[PDB]
Amino acid sequence: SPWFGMDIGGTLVKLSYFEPIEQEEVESLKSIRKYLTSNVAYRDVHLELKDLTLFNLHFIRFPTQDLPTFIQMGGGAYKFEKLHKLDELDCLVKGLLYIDSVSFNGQAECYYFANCQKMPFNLDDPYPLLVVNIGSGVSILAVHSKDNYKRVTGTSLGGGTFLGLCSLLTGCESFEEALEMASKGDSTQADKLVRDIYGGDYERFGLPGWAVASSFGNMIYKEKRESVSKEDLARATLVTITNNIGSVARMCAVNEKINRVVFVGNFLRVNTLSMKLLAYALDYWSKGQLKALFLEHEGYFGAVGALLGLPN
Amino acid sequence: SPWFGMDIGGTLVKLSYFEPIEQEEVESLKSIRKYLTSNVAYRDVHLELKDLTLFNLHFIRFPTQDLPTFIQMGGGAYKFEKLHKLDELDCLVKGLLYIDSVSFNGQAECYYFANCQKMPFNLDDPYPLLVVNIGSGVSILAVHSKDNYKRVTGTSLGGGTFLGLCSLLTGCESFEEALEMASKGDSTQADKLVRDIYGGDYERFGLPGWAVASSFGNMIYKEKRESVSKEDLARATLVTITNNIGSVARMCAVNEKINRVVFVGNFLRVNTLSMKLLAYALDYWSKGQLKALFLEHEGYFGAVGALLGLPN
Repeated sequence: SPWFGMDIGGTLVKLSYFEPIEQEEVESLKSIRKYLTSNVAYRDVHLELKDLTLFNLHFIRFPTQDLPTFIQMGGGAYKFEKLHKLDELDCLVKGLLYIDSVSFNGQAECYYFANCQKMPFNLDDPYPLLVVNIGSGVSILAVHSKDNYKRVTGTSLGGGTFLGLCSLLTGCESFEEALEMASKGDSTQADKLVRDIYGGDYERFGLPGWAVASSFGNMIYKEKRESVSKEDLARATLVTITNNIGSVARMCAVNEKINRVVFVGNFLRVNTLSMKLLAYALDYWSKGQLKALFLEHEGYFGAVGALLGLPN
Repeated sequence: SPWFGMDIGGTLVKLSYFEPIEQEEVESLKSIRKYLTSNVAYRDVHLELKDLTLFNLHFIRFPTQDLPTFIQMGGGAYKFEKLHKLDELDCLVKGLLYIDSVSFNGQAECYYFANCQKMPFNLDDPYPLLVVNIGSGVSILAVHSKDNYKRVTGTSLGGGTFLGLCSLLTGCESFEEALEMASKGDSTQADKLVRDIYGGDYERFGLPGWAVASSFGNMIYKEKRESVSKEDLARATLVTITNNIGSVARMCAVNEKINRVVFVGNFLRVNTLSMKLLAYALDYWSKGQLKALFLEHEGYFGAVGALLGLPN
């Protein structure tokens, strides 16, 4: 009766719970969940939604290893049996539409960066819609209605491609390590810009000097290979990923004739930096004809999408 | 009067010469060019073209440093002044059309891989045409006629991106080192395949298990990080590049409604392996609706494109 749905990845579980407005039972349940969370201590409450009717919504994440403890209290779930599975993407969609239709407590679930500061975007009649899911790789979904959507393409250069490389480039233990490393790096030391070839704008084919002519182009020169810092390659690594994703997304929006491109995925959660670089990139490839949109509950959509398949 | 046009890059010069059918002067010129080439000794003659009227064509390459010696006998030319420049791409186009219109001594200048072995392709009415130029980066040209064409997009992941990385991944001194390294590597040790997530085909969104889910996806696991050989990453590096290029090219062919996609660039010269991986990739993204085409004089087109701007 306490309604909920879990997003089970290979390292983490994302979960949404509906707190109805018995009382003692939920409380004691809440008390020992407080135990475990304060164990972990050695923004999830920011995204709580109140006074919403559903025929509160709380949002939490915790290691998959912590999950079996709750019994006494996607890709990951098949190996945790050690329930009925549901397609992450189907749950991503159903979940996404719901929250965006219900708003964020009278504020907007969808937003973008104006240029840069963040600003909202009414997305209440969202069809059609281009959803770019960035996990280890990227899958692009063209959504036409609540009951129709399909994966029209993808790229193998996603999150697993960035951390995968930076770990090889930097010895970085974790993702946020690479992020904050990237956050301090400068890509131009690694990549070759347009002006690195022509001295300036390639005006003939409408190319500015500041565009990236070659990812890691300057790393063919041992001179500059010794001269590049860990953080730059961390930075250099992420730039390429984002720029390529923006390019594919833009080409997709053109072919599928969709003007709204929202980015999601477990990859977008820890830092807004990932988000901004996509925003700059989609801006460049669509030449401003496309804005990038993002969601505040990015990461729990699968979780809630699982919540609404509940059988009664 | 001995007509010729040079392609001057930052490391090499590509040059085409028209041997008309005086005789002593060309001979002695030829003799001391034989000197220098036999100095270097410490397929260019295969591409010679004979009995062609032009209102023989010989094809040669040599280090830019060797060039000034000939006086007594693109990007690179501006720094060699130490003539009138001409846009490499304009010369690429003019050069390409010419040779493909004139055939290859009664054999085909254009070919593709049948599936894999190589087989020819009549390309005598080539408009429209998608030319994918892979240098340090990739520029895609949509050609509509001999006098009309424009760069419709590009990607920053080209040759400079591959050697750039492998050098950082492998300590490889040169390109052919990385190539033959790649030639011995296996990418699956680095990248995460579809089946690495679902155990098999993702049949729901029509995804086979053997597709690459994440470039270097398996390199987030230190286990597999120690377990990957230099050659695989060399291999792993090239796969991603080719697959991304095929994807962009395919999306471009769709939007520009061109069915013929030919690949060129200094990057395609040393090995057919680069070529085959593009052929497999364009095959996958267009689902066989597109074949990849290649040229036998790939690399001298700029050179000859410069030959036909000669003023008289």
